[PDB]
Amino acid sequence: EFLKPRLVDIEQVSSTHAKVTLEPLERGFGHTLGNALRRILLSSMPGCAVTEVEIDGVLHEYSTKEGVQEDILEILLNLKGLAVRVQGKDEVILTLNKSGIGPVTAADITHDGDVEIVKPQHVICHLTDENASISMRIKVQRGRGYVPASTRIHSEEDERPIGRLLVDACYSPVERIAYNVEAARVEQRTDLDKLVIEMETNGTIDPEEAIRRAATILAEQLEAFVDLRDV
Amino acid sequence: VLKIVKVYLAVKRRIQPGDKMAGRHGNKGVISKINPIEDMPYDENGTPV
Repeated sequence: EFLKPRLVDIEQVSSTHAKVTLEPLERGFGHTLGNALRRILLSSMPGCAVTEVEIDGVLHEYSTKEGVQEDILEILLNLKGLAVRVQGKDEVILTLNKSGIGPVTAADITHDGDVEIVKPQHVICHLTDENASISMRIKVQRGRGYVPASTRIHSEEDERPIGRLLVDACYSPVERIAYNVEAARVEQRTDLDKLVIEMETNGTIDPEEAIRRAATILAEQLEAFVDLRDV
Repeated sequence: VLKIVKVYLAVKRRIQPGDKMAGRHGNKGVISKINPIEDMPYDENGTPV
């Protein structure tokens, strides 16, 4: 004798911001599910992000190119924010080649099939010289959580090329999560609740898939709970 | 002395537990723990501190 929640309308206010509703929630489970999902989403949502970059004329993060105004280090800091969606492969190599005066945005990346650049207006660099040209090859991986360079250094795995520029990996698409449990007047019932999850992401994971995967992870851990050895 | 060779190392030091942080008003402290985003308090809107 229970009720159970069914995923209902998923409002999209912006490309990044989304509201997801769950209508038939039993009394008391509003907050339980809200918080469990909030935790899972903020912690464990898999995403793809840039791990390392190779630019031609630059030995290390601290040098500088002719005809650009950002330092190379600031270029990496801008790349960390690059929101990208990878579909099939786990590690993709994007290529950015731009010349002439203008802001090098993410749109200028060489368009590959499997990779989606979510925010093409996202700036990367600014050239300032007619003959100034920037080329770089950005390696993008899939992962969960947050992995810094210094930890992966244990697993260097032939980092020998001095042209390599390691970037801190924020393998996480979800930026913000809030939930409200509010009275869900069901036509034949007195006291039922609806959970409304408002989530702000970098626009790679879709809301439906995020919620489904989070529920999946929580359910798997619950599976771990169902059996108890006691042996 | 015939000759000298100087080498500059640059190191990016990230904040970690034990570093000292302060305000402008005389408040001090040692960074005691790095919490995951989910554990941190959050307002109704969902923004964590």
